[PDB]
Amino acid sequence: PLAKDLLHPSPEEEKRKHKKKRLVQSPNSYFMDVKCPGCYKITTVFSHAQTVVLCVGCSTVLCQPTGGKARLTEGCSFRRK
Amino acid sequence: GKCRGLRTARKLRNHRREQKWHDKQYKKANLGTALKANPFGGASHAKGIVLEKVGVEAKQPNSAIRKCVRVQLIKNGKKITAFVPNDGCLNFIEENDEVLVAGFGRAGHAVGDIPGVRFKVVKVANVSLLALYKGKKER
Amino acid sequence: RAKWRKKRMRRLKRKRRKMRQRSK
Amino acid sequence: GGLDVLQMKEEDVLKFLAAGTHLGGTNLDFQMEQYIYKRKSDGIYIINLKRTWEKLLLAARAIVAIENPADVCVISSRNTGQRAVLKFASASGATPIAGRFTPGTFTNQIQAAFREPRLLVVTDPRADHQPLTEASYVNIPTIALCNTDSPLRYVDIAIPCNNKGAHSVGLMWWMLAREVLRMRGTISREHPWEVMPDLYFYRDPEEI
Amino acid sequence: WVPVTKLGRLVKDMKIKSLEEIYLFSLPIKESEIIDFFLGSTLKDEVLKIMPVQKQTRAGQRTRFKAFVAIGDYNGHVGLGVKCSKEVATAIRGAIILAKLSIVPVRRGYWGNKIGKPHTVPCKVTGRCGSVLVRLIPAPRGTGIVSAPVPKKLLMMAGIDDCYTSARGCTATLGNFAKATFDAISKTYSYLTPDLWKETVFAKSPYQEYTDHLA
Amino acid sequence: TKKRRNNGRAKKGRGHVQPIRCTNCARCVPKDKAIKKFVIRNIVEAAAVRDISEASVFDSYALPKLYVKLHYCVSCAIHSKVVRNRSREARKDRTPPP
Amino acid sequence: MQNDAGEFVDLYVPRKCSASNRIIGAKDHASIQINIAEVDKVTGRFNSQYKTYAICGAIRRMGESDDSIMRLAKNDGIVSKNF
Amino acid sequence: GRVRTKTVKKAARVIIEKYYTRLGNDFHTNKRVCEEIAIIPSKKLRNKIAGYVTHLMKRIQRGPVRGISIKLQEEERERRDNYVPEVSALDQEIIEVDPDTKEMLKLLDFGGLSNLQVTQPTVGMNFKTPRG
Amino acid sequence: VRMNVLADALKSINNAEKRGKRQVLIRPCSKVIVRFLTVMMKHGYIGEFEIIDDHRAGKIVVNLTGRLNKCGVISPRFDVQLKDLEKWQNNLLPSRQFGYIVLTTSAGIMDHEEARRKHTGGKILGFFF
RNA sequence: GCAGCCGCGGUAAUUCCAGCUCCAAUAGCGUAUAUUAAAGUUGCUGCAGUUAAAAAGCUCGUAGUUGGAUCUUG
RNA sequence: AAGUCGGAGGUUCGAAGACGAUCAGAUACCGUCGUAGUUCCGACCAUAAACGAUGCCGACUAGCGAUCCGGCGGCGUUAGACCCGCCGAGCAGCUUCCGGGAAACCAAAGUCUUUGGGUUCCGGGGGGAGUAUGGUUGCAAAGCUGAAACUUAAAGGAA
Ligand SMILES: [Zn+2]
Repeated sequence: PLAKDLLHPSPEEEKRKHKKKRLVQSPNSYFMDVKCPGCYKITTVFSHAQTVVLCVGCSTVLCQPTGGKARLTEGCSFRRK
Repeated sequence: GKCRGLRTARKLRNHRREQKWHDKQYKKANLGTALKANPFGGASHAKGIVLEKVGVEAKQPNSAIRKCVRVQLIKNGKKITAFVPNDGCLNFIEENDEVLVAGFGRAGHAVGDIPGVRFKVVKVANVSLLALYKGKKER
Repeated sequence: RAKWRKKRMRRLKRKRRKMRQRSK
Repeated sequence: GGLDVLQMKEEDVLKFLAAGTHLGGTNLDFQMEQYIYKRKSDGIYIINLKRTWEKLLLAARAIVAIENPADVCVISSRNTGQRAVLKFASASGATPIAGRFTPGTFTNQIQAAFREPRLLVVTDPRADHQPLTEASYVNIPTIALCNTDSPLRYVDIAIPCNNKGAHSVGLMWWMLAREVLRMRGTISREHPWEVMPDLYFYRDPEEI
Repeated sequence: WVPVTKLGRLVKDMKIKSLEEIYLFSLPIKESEIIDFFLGSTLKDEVLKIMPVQKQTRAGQRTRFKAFVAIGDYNGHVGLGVKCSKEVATAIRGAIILAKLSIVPVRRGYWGNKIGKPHTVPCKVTGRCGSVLVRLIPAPRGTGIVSAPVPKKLLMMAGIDDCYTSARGCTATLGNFAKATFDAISKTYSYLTPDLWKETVFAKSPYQEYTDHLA
Repeated sequence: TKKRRNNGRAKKGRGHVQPIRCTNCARCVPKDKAIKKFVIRNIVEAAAVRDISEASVFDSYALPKLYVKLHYCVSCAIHSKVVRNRSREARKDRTPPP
Repeated sequence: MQNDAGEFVDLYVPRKCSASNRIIGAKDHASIQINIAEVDKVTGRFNSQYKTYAICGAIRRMGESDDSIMRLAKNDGIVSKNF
Repeated sequence: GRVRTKTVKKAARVIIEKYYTRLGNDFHTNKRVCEEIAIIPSKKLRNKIAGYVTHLMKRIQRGPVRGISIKLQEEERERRDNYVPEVSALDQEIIEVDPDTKEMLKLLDFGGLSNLQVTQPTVGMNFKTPRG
Repeated sequence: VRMNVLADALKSINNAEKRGKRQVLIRPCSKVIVRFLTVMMKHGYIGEFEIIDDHRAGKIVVNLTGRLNKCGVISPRFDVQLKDLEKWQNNLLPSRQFGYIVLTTSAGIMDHEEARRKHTGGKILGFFF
């Protein structure tokens, strides 16, 4: 591979690279609206939350902090833009 | 590695200044030693009085009798052992006669198979030893 | 051996010191 | 060949799929990665047959560009490609080396089997590594039927194909001989070739 | 002369006009008669060193002589070959044959102004063999070869009239000295200079052009 | 000359290892440098397994084994001929003999 | 090389690698000069035309000779661009 | 101790590669042929050469010898090797194709072919061999 | 730590040319690098390079032409005059016919030939040939 | 006795003592000592430190040394 | 680690030492004992083939299969375990004509006469000699700093 195109890399390899070693660094994280089955309000939470987020009114717990992406509870939506 | 900086002149100058002393040639010619221990005291030649004729064994593998003379320097009283270079020139050197001796060729080093003799006879009785060896001068 | 020569040296330093302290 | 007359036909796909030329094993080379399509669930890599054909024509163009057909040397040390290189030599007029390659036929001029070819087609880059390395001391290009794990230490034209199966290695020599004759003009490319691909295949001693 | 290789048959039959055709295609020269056919007129050889190497056997020492021969036409072509044989005459004879098969084209340039024929090296090249490295440096037209006696014999036979030379390593090893110098001379015509940036116009190889004559 | 890349011991990225004693001579040898050999042999050898089996009180009693993990220093492992000196290229072979 | 007056003073102009622009030395026996024949755009037969590529021994030895020829064939329209 | 020297074997192979048509499976016939087509200074050497020729002649009739190379013998054995079945082994009625291979052909113009039979992809990636 | 950015920029180019690469990715970019690559590009030693903006130091992807033998830096950046410019031409440049020594003068970044035509000295950044 | 160095001499010494002859510089030519180049064997240019002499047992740390990118281009 | 001082403890082992063997002699190897020590606490010592005989930081220059930790998303099996990949970190391995080197060998010991990323320590033929002397540290043993006269044409590395 002597003539590999560095200015126009395939999107399958840019997502493979580390979030810093990419052509232009971009986070692997995102935000998401969590809708608990008990209430109707949606809460915008971070994927790698690292804190114990709660819904408005203290209905239940939305996600739990982990070493990576936060682990959501049962019956929740995510993947917003 | 080395320091390549714009303001490292003192660091480089002091490093070379202190590392030159590890060079035995530079350190020998930049200290009080090796100049007072030198019997000539920094001179190329020196006159002395022949104390006695001495034969020095040639080192291995050679085997011969090096005809030398024990000389006492007049300038400082030190007793050295020169070397009568040519063949049979020891017979020209009398007893208690003034002779001009010089280095053997190397700077304070023993030349050839002779163990420690680092000097050689040049003149004798104010007459050069090369003129007596060739018969152009007498006495 | 370089270690026993080192041991003979330290046994010689200890003698030169005691011989030097006697005339101190 | 980027033309419509040189495209892979449907009859060529049914031969490649039956011979298993698209199955190249579990190991992969970093210089053969461009020819691989996708790795299956059982570790076997799939060779891109579209890129296999383009490298196959590119090899045929390099063979027909040699005026004297005897200046092309086809070599196969492994028995699976010994019959395939002897039939290729009779069809193309090349000098075959199917037995044991004596080290010195390219550099030692006083040898009996000393040759000076202009192109060196190789069945396996590993089984035939000796003529590859010896084709470096003399300015001789080389073509090889490189597998997924085959090295390209001196291969100038690598044809990505399964050079392990007998029906696959025999077909790659049948496809190349068919294309060399089509570019020379011996066969018209309009009607199917008279030679059956099973002529180049290797026969086990228990069956022959 | 009965040619064995295809390259020797084309030279014998006057198909290849000069030696630069072989250098253009980087073809191996396996027959010394090919060299004597082009440069055999003004070719001069020199015995650099007769080096007796000994193999420790029960018969005291088995002395075998190795010779270093420098071959060059004194303009653009120089060669260096070594041969270790039992006899001194055979070692010299075999080294001359290897010194012909190793003849490389010597590229010569100018120092500053480009007037007349080239006199010095085109740029600074450094050849290495073992621990010895020999750097060739351009020099004015009247400077000459400022070098040791060993590289001077190689630089004069390579047509280099002027050259500044610097050598580092065990230059007392005439084998590694001459081979590093010959490596520095061989690095010419391979150093990409701005005057060689033009796209190369590919020609037909001697095996391709005369493929009908070779049948 | 560095005769071995691992210096004769399987220690990588590690300062000190606890030593053991060679079975022949009780000498301090590092655990990784020790030439270990886990020998599993029957208590009754083949020369005597026939008499012990026919004199047993049980219908089918399998003779036990001796699970002993032997440790050897470099010197004693070679005198006992459990490891031989190999060629300069054969030393790089890390596979156990068949 | 010129002589500042138009004259050419070099013995020969050496080739350059078609992949890395490296000058192919006179003793680089690992180098090759492969000719790839051209075909008629209708019948697909040899029309006495060919493209020439020279690859030095360095690019070959590192294993990039096959990928280089494949890319050089793209720029000349020999191999398809769906490759 | 019936091993033949390289003098006996080399001379026997050259006699075969040059006079294969004159030799046979009879020693006493080959003994007189080698006496004429080759000037052997000894009679014991001739009997050893002719006796090894008879041995090699019994091998030629069964196949090629790794030392003897006869042009008229290699061309005929290669000509008689032209064997093809009544129907090729490649044109099959049905062809098993992995679903991943089917997708490769889908990207090419050969998307849907009746000769293709997609097989069920086996679950579990147990292709690697256990270590140790 | 990266105490010099022009050093790692020219080192990646010099190593990519030795490997026969067509393009090289200079990860840290700067004004001195872009003007250094321009001096090499005006003389035809490298192709067109594309600066990549990422709201940080920035990256550059240089197109390699294969005409470059070696590019390097001279650290530290010594003060070079006109009378002392011929000394560096004999130690760094491979010949008096080609090769350039890049200088950062008050008139901008240029090679030693343009610095002599403009008759202005300065500091030395690096060389290429 | 020669021999700066490697060495030469133990009865045919191309090396010593000499004859002859030859070579080198030349009205100059040797010797001793210091010094410069040779020495990239003192290093800025420009050396070395796995095994040839060599990187502190390891870490912290002041002075010292050296320090990302960015601000008027076209 | 050994050693030193003061307490506690001293099973095993074991300098020293004794005795028994072997030998021409053993004051050694081997055997039977056994002091200090080995163990613990406090205070010293600051030296190791303290080794990867390879300073630290940073960039770049090949591939492959494993492995430790974390993270990521994918058939399937199992009640997290396993399977298949990717990313970062790390201990290593191997194949290579990347290159380097005197070579052994080294993905670094590469990017070095095409010589300059930053910086510390340090080497200058082999001996004398890590000696003498002075200073300093320590209860001591010794640590650190550290010469010269003189002697020598080799010493040494890899193969
Ligand atoms: Zn033991």
